[PDB]
Amino acid sequence: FVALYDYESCTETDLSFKKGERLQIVNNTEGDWWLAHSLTTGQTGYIPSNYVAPS
Amino acid sequence: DESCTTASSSLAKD
Amino acid sequence: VQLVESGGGLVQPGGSLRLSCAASGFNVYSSSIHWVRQAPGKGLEWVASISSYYGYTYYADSVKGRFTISADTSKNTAYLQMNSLRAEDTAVYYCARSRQFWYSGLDYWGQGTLVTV
Amino acid sequence: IQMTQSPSSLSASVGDRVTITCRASQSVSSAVAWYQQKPGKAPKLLIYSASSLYSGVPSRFSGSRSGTDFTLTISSLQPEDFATYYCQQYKYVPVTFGQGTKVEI
Amino acid sequence: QLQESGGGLVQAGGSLRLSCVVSGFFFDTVTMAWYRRAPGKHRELVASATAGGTTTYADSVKDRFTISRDNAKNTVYLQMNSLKPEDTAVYYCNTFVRSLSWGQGTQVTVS
Amino acid sequence: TRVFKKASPNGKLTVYLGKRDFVDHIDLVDPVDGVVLVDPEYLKERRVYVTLTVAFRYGREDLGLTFRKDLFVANPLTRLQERLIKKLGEHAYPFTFEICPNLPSSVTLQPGPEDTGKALGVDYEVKAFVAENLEEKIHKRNSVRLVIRKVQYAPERPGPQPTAETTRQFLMSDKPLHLEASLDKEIYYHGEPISVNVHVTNNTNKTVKKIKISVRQYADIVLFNTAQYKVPVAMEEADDTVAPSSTFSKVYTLTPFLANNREKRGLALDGKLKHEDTNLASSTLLREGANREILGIIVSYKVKVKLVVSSDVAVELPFTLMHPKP
Repeated sequence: FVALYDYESCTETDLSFKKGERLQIVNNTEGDWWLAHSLTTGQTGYIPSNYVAPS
Repeated sequence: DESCTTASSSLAKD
Repeated sequence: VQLVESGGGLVQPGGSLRLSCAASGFNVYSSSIHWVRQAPGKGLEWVASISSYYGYTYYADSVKGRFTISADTSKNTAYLQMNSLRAEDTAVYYCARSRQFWYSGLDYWGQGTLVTV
Repeated sequence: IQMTQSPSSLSASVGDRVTITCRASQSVSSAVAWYQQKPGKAPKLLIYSASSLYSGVPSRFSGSRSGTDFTLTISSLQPEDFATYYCQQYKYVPVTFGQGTKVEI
Repeated sequence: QLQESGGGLVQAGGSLRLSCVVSGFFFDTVTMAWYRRAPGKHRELVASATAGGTTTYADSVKDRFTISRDNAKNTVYLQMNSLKPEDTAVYYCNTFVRSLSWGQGTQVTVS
Repeated sequence: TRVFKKASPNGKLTVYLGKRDFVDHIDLVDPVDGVVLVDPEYLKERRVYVTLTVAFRYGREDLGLTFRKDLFVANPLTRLQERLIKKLGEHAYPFTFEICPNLPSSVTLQPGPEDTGKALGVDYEVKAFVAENLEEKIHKRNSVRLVIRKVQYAPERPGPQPTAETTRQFLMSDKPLHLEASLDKEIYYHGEPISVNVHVTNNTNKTVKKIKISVRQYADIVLFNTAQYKVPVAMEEADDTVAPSSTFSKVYTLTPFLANNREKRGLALDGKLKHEDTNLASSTLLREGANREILGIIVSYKVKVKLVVSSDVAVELPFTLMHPKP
């Protein structure tokens, strides 16, 4: 749900988010990379699951 | 058994 | 820009000698100073070298226990003490240098210092 | 590492082509250099990597590699190129030079 | 280790049987292949043989060469028939993925 | 021309790479192209994968800390890739990774006498394996692990000459004490001496005892709440006294190197392929307004000048330490 650390994407398929961003994890949730879209900006992209904090 | 040693090989001019 | 050296001469069959190679233009920490000897009428042979950036010294099996290479960064000079020479050490000694970073081929060579044992 | 050099002596006129081979005992990668030493003077660098020309060397000198068979070729012998050539490998710490090749006229 | 045999001198019409035994490696399932290198040329592939018997040949040696594989004695054989001067080269053995050290192959010269 | 190859322990896999050092131009980063050679009878009911990862390590045993990215490719062709396809055969499957221009550069922290295992820092590793599917475990025997690096080189156009001056006015002294300093140039290569030109004019009634000049390295680790570590690399101390109402001027020379700093823990060195000897870490070139990405250690160098007034006067002169472009 909530993001840890910061990510910047060089690819259009990946969304870039800052710390504390409220990412909604949409049904695609398998693999090392999850597909999600931000609740405060509204673009859809793939994020590394390595830093996403629940609750 | 451990890893192998990193080697090299030829390559054609074109 | 150039290398100079002095110290060669006539040595007793089991005496000692020291050769100093003064370097001008090159910085000691940015290059590696080598010593190469050429016996009269034969090919080239590598005897010692220094890597003053890392502090390492390498020798050859023929002179491992006798020669001692060291450098003085204040005067940008490298020495080569020969503690106990034998009769087959008679040669011409060339002081060479090479790029310290990503190269090991001698490109600047000094003159020769004949050493007769 | 043994670095056997052949031939030990040539005889080529002015304006001809010569080729000097130097074969390493074991794999040495592309770490081979070539030197030129006119009698009485210090050696001068010619080709530092396997086939990379050193600054100041004319364009006729060239190098090549095929496995462990390094070759130095002169495409034209102007009368100022008659000297002795050595092949050196610098991959391992006991750096070894070639036996020595002489060019006559 | 990797050393080959079977090299020699033949006319245009003879036959040889190259072979090699590998020590320190086991090819009970690896696909072993024979490589050749014409003088002054890069190394090519000549034949291949999987553990199951599925063998593939290069187009220039089709219907002539035949690669045998003795898994029990840990040996691969290449048998050459109806040679031609174009088949003059030095032959090596290795895995299909060129994983082992190359070593020194055997020389075949055809008049 | 040659290529780099590594073979699998079981002899059914091989990875071919054009080069190991991939330069990082600020505009774009050199792509990681290659090809994988696989046994004909190995893909009977399986698929071959290629994985490139970048990790930041700060732990000894996973107490151990590591945070990493996994970039996953499951197998327009470049010139090298089509040459490799022509040479190896039909059973070679090409892969290409275009890593982002902004990403940590290969930097490994110097290990102390107590540390064991992999050295702390940032490194890249190319991995290729054959598996029935993702969930199947892959042993170290059935995969090829190879280490690549990302490097930068000195800029073509040098910057302005560094300079920094300050004034300190003491309590019982009317006139102030003036200090100035200036490096010879901005971009310095590895091993090239640094010549600081110190010029101090004292008009006060307090003398100056010693002048201390030191070259410092600022390893900025952004994961630890932007904690900054500074360790001296070269020190030059002189007893250059300047009397009151008098002027002084001298030129000092320094040269940072590794033969003296081997005993320092936490130094920053250039990336290593394995346990090896490598020089001091080169400065990182950052794009304008670059975001602080979490993976990575940013290193910068600064020269300090200090006068020990008989209360101390100091300045800092930033500069750049990078390898020349070949």
